[PDB]
Amino acid sequence: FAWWSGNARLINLSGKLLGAHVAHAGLIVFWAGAMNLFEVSHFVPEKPMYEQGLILLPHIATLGYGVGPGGEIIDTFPYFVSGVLHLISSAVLGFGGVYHSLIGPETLEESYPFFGYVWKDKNKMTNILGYHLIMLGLGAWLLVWKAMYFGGVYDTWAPGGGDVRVITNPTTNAAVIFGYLVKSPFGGDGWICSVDNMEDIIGGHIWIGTLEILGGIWHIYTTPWPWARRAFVWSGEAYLSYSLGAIGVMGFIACCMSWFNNTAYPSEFYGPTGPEASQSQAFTFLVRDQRLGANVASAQGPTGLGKYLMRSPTGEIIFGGETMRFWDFRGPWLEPLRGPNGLDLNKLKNDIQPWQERRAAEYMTHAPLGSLNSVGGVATEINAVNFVSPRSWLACSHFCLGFFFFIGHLWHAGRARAAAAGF
Amino acid sequence: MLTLKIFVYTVVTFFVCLFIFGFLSNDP
Amino acid sequence: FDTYTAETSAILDKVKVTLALDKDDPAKEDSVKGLRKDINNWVAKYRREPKVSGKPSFGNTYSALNALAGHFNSFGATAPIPKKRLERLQKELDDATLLLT
Amino acid sequence: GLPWYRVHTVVINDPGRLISVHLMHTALVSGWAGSMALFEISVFDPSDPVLNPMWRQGMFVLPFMTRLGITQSWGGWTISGETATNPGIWSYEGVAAAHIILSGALFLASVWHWTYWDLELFRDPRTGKTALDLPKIFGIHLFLSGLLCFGFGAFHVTGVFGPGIWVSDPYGLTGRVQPVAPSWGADGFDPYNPGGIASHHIAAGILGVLAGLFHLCVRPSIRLYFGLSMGSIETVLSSSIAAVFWAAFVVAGTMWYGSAATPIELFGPTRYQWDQGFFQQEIQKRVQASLAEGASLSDAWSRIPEKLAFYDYIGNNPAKGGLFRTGAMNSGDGIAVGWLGHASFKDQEGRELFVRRMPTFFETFPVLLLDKDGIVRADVPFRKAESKYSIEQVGVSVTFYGGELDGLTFTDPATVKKYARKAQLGEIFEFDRSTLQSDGVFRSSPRGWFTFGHVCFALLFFFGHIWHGARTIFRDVFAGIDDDIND
Amino acid sequence: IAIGTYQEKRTWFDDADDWLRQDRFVFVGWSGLLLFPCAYFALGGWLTGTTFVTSWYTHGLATSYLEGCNFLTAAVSTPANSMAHSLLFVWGPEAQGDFTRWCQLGGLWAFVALHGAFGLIGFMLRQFEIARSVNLRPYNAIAFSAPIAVFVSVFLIYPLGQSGWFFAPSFGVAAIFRFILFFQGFHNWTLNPFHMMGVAGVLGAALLCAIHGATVENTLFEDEETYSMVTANRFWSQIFGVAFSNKRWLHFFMLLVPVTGLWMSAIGVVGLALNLRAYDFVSQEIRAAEDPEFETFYTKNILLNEGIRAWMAAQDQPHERLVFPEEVLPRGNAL
Amino acid sequence: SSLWARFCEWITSTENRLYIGWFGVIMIPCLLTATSVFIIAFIAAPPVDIDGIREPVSGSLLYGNNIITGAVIPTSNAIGLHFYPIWEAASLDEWLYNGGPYQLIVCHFLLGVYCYMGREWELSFRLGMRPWIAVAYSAPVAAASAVFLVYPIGQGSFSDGMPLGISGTFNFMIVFQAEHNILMHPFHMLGVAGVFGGSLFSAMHGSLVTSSLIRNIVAAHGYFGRLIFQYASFNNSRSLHFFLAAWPVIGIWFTALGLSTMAFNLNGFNFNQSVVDSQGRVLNTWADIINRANLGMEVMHERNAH
Amino acid sequence: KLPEAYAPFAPIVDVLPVIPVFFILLAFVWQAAVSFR
Amino acid sequence: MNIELALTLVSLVLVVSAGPLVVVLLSARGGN
Amino acid sequence: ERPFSDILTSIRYWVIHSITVPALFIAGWLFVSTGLAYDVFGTPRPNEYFTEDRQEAPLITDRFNALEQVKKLSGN
Amino acid sequence: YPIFTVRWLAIHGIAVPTIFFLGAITAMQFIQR
Amino acid sequence: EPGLVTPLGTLLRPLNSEAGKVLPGWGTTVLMAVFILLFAAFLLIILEIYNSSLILDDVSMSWET
Ligand SMILES: CC1=C(/C=C/C(C)=C/C=C/C(C)=C/C=C/C=C(C)/C=C/C=C(C)/C=C/C2=C(C)CCCC2(C)C)C(C)(C)CCC1
Ligand SMILES: CCCCCCCCO[C@@H]1O[C@H](CO)[C@@H](O)[C@H](O)[C@H]1O
Repeated sequence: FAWWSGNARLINLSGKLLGAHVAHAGLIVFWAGAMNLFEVSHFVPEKPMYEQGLILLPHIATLGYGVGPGGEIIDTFPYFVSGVLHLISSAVLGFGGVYHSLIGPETLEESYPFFGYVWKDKNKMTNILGYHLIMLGLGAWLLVWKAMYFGGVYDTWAPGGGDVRVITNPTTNAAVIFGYLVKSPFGGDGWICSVDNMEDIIGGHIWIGTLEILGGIWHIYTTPWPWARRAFVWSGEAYLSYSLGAIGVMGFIACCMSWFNNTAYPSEFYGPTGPEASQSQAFTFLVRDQRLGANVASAQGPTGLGKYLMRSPTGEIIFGGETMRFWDFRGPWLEPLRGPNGLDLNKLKNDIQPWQERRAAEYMTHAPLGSLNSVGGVATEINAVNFVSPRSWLACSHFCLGFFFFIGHLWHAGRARAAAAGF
Repeated sequence: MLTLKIFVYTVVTFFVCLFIFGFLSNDP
Repeated sequence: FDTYTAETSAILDKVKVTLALDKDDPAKEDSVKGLRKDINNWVAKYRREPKVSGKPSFGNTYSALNALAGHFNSFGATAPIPKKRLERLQKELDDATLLLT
Repeated sequence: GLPWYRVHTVVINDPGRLISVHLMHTALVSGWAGSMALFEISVFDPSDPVLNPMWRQGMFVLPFMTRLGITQSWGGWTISGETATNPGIWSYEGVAAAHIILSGALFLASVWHWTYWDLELFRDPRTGKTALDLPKIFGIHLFLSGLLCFGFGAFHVTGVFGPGIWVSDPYGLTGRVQPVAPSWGADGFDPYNPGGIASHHIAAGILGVLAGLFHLCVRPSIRLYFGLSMGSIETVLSSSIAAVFWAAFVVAGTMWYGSAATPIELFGPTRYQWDQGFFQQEIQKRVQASLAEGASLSDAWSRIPEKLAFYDYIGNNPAKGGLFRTGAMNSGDGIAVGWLGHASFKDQEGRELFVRRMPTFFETFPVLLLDKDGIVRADVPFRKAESKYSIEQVGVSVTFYGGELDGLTFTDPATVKKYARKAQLGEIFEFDRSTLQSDGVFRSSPRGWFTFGHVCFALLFFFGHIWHGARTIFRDVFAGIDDDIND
Repeated sequence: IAIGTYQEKRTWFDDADDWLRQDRFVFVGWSGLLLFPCAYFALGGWLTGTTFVTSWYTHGLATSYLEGCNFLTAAVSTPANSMAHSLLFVWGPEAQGDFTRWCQLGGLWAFVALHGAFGLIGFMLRQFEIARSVNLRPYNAIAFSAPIAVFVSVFLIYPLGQSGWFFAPSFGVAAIFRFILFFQGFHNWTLNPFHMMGVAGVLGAALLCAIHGATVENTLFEDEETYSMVTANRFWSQIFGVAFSNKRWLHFFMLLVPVTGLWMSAIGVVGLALNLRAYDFVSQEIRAAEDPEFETFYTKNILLNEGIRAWMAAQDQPHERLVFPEEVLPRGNAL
Repeated sequence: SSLWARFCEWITSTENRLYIGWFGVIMIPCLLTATSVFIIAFIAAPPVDIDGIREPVSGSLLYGNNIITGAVIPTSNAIGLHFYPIWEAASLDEWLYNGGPYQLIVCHFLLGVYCYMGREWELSFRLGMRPWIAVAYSAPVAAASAVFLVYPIGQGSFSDGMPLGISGTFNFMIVFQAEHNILMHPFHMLGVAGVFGGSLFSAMHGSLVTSSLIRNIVAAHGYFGRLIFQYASFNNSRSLHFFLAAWPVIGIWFTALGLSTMAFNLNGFNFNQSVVDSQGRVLNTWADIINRANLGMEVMHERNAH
Repeated sequence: KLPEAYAPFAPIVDVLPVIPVFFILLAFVWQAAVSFR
Repeated sequence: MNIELALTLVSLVLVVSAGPLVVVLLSARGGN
Repeated sequence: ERPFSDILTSIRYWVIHSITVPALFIAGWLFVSTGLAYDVFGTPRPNEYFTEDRQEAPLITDRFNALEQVKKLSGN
Repeated sequence: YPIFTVRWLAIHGIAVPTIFFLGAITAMQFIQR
Repeated sequence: EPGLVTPLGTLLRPLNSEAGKVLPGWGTTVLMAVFILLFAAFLLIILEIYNSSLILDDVSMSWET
């Protein structure tokens, strides 16, 4: 291998490979801590997070650290604590990577048979997979424990705007949890991105943690079956290709999850979603015209036209205008006004709360459908309104990363298959 | 539309199961 | 269905009781915290059930209780409810009580 | 044997068959000239030479025949609208028949020089092989070319023996075939000076005769003979291709920008005359001069000739056209049949209003009525738009001076809007669109079609120079014509 | 000295030829005298114009770094429409020998364009000279004919056909984007079959590039014919049905496709230079006008072009002195 | 042997005139269905109200349309991202009215092209060739996925996808420029550079090989070095061919990523009113002219009449 | 905003996020210094 | 603003005189 | 002809270049800073884009008499 | 080894204006605007 | 195999013959170069006149002539 493909020489150098992976993990943790500190430095805890381009602080706030009712910052210290802890753990991990890369043994096969592995060995590496699966399950159970105990998580669907609350009865029903997986990925049904309550999220993480722990123990204590050996290519680049494909799929799923979901990504921190801004604009226009004394039942007034209300293709009362494309949006400030047949005519009048109007106006001002690469504004924009939604940044970046890692699946899978075949 | 839906589901299921069996027919 | 009517009657009754106390009495405030906790529990339990969601009584109860929670969320608690908003809320409570039967 | 893009290479080594194929192409060209002249005469309409000019009917070779002097036809009519008397042998049909008879004779001569390729002339006595003395051939044919150039410039254009070239006034009102006295001064290089043509062709003929005599009496140097590969026909093919695309570029540029060799009465006006308001400025000067010596608006505008107003119209602009919009100019927007007259727009207050004329770049242009200061006093709002300065609200009234509509005033907003839309195109004219079923979209004058065709041809012949010269220089790594040298 | 069978004494020309065509790091050649000065001054003029020369007078724009422009917005803008097709010599009547006024008038654009066109001519002459020296067939110059044809048609023929140099492309990024949008709005350049053939040529050239560069690096032997031709033919016959039998034909096709596409594109640019629109389906427009319910993507494209023209001409062509009231500007609401 | 074994060996057979393969087993029905529906819809289909309002647009033949202007209209804005098969529509005419054929065609065609790339890899593996042809073909399929999908996902409706036509494609490009300013985005810039470089490299490689192919490669390399100062250039033809493939593929990958970014509203650069004088007055630039053109396109795009 | 006890370290935490690209640049510089390229 | 900044920049850009290192490979050819 | 390797290691190169390149960079800095760049190239300063009696962008309208027209438009 | 050669002329005519323009633009970056 | 002999062929034989001979050395190349430079200057002059770059008092360069 040449200089550029130099890392490819570390396929059989178990000690150096371990050191390099640990060093990259230390780099990841170092970025996490450093960017958390950077976002804490420029926070101004009197302004919404999505108006300052913060991504890590919404993640910490969703856990329920330093937040109150309506997504108000009680205190900023927990974010600084998290940044410091990730930073110091990153320093430790970097020292470990430096040691195991150079000072430590170059190959672990002979001195430490427990830590020695060969890519062709189908049992030791399955044990490694079991160990790290157990670690992932422990992390999921840690999240679940933080949910039910040791404080709560920020439920945005709580009445009055949403707040931090303790999940007491997570949805542990198998049918409800596993119906998301078979749910179609299209309009209305958003696969796993359509989860709308925190109970389902906590129950699903319970299920995935238990399954991961059980599968880790199983793969630890069971050799692969002969059909499994026959059906797969067993080489390091093949495992790399499998990981790349899976992680690219996860990247695409994360992109869609951040773009469309507002439950696991509260709108008070990440800003309104795509459909949310348009629905908020329609709601604000409707409430303004209703205050001015207009007939909101007949949209702008003609029954044959739809600007404030319209019949859905299936026969539901939905907002008029272009917002007909976003009639599947569900929001904490809009659900109380929605009856069985979509929006309720009676509930649309004399039932709109002031906080709902404030949230609708705020989300209308900051539309993710307006963004011009750190300059903001809707469509053709000149200046001002410097708002690019963090949802847009997350979606674009992780979509690009997922596509690149799918390309990695293609490249490494082809190379591994050719090498195994002998080409 | 019921008959059309059943026909389309049958065709798709047949093709998908044939494809799965093809990758399960002596192909590593 | 699924003993929803019992919890609905309980929450309606405690809402009426909480609204029935005098403003200066601290038991009013203690009942406000208790009612807020009950509201959060009830909405968390029953907003995720489509079978319950189909009932119009659930819609009326959700609208009234979310209006009350929004009132207590900002410029509320020790601030008296506006007359028109309170009347609409009580009308929703009465509709729910009638429609449960 | 040879591929489809190499078959005509079979005559590269046979001077007789080369002469035969060149004769065949020449016969085809002359036959096309005759056939096109006959067809255009058969489709031409000489009834109205003012509002239905020869460049509005799509005539292509009639402009050239009239340019060098052919103005009469055997049908009893002339290009000037008069009645022909004793048209003579040299009419449009006469020239067509002449080129056709020449085509037939050249076809027969091509057949003869083809069936008898093997001639003792083509073989040099030194080697007894088919060889052409390219420098001497070039000298002889260039001497002939220069003699013909001098004869044409001194006897035809000058009018000593020939009829003379077509000369017209600057605005294309009184144009006819007249002899021109050669102008040897600096104004002889004025491209709009007709005498420059005669002076140039005379001087170039004399210089060409001298150059032919020299290149015929003086052999080339060995260094130039090797450097230019003078022993191969492919070299002279490449150089001829270069010369012809240079000439095509020059002639297309002159046709597009206009010159004394492309009168506007024959090929139509240019787009730069409309861009700069040439005819508009002339008409305004004429009407101001008429108004200075008393008179009236109606009299002053009726004193303007119809042809001059016709030139001031965007329909005659060659730029306004389409690549696939085939046919004559009359085939789209109809045949002109009369001039309505100048339309003066005045608002309800009394201020005169002027319509912002449509530039050439805009297929559709907003209708804006400006004042003398350039402020937008009125406009036609976009389709079903809120009106704030619409002609209905402003109250614009249009009065017509001269032409068919003289002294008529219209205050109806529909008619005023229609006339404003027609006036943003320039002078308002009446067209009939039922005789030819005109589609109402603008076609291009023969000026534009000629410019497009010959510019594309020059661009392709640039690649011709490149390719055939690449074969010339790199004959060693290629295959083809042989070469010979001596002394 | 011994040219041909005979021989002549060496002269100054022979010494100059020996000095120019000798082997060194930078091959000068006879064509170098035309290439290096012209290309060097074209690049220098472009850099100087994008760095110091302004366009506040020619176009009423800031197009230089000291005016606050970055790499994307900086450009060497064309002169004003008033000068029409003036060549704008620094010693000419417009500049009167004043370098500052010459730069202000926009003559640097003409300087760059003309010296760069002569640089392109010298570059293809250099290609011919080097091919002759190495004794190779000069297909590279034939391929390079297409870029020169495009440059001549766009930067020279089009402004000459139009009112003046003002409508030629300005040497810049945002300027060339404006030029592209200008042809979109005023000429409907997408619907022209010649840019259609150019699009087909470029996309096919990219396709052939990728296909060839994958087939090679996918067919090299396990260890000029470093790749297996038989396996490539079998692969491209079992998939897609048709495969290129021989290497010579495939490489000739890769030569031919982009060059002919670009040549057709240049012909279309000439057609635009004479303002000759193409593919104007007037029947669609008549049907849409008489029937408001009828609508097609062609009519929507026509409306978009009208909007582009009306909303761009106010500032794109300052010489017309045209101001549009808000009521006359086309909008979708009014339609 | 058994019928199943015979069918399997026929499918995997490389001796057929056209290779089918297991990926092709899924590919062929999808591609044939998409082709049939596209032909039927293009030839004769009722007008589709793409905007969702009751103002249909006719893009099919037999309805006053030709090949150049003809297209398959994207589904109605009312449907949005909803899955709209035939059986979910009230009636066949109502299905055609809302633009269902576009969704059917795009879904079956995307499945077809994915299975086509899979089949390309499958044949490359069966023949023993290196499997970099599939990763090269991954770029056009990525662009197709970003154009026909992803972008409707980001915008929230399939009506924003590119129509299956010529004039429809031009309209889609113009509207995309109006809404996102794709020209100033660095990734359409990278795609333009990629395709221009692909054409340039294809032309030069063809010319060099055709000149060298007589009746030397080192002579061609020397000529290239003398022409432009790349005497070193690549180590051999291996690096040359790999770079030849990599340039356009990387360009198309980057332009697909860019279109995805604009799908999630991350638009390109905008320098409107980025230059001011001392007094604060705005000094125009070329980007301002581009902004004016975008304004015209956007105002004429907004059919806010119903 | 950082706590007042850690206020003076504002430039340090401003520079910290960019450090990983400095690591990759350092890796490139190390590769060039040993001069395999 | 300060000319001392210009001196710092000239000192920094002086070591960019390693341009021959860029082209030495291009001059590493034999060509004979 | 001389290889690029030895020039990189030579006292003469690293002295003449070390004394000339900073001088050139300072020359460019002073050319920009002293305002000479505005004067020689005619680029208006940020405080003189809109001179008195011209509150809009300039426009050359006469081809032949463009010298004094540009001089007048530039505020003399 | 001539002091002035074609390579020397080319490299100097490319670098000297490049250095001058780089210094210019570096000064340009710090204009108060 | 001698070709056909015709009276016109014999008449024109001296012209086609004499083929291939050259003057030794550069011959009259310098005179040709001088004439080429003069023609280039003339072309530049007429191009400038027709482009209005060269404005002569005697010439008008407009349609009004
Ligand atoms: C005009 C004119 C003149 C002059 C000319 C010239 C020749 C000039 C020069 C010019 C020049 C010659 C300049 C220079 C320039 C350069 C520059 C300005 C630089 C640039 C660079 C950069 C910008 C960087 C980039 C980079 C790299 C490469 C790496 C990575 C990163 C980056 C990308 C950043 C004369 C005398 C004729 C006279 C007349 C007028
Ligand atoms: C290829 C040649 C590129 C030359 C350098 C491009 C970068 C120019 O730099 C530009 O200088 C201006 C000075 O005010 C700044 O305003 C801009 O922000 C900056 O991008």
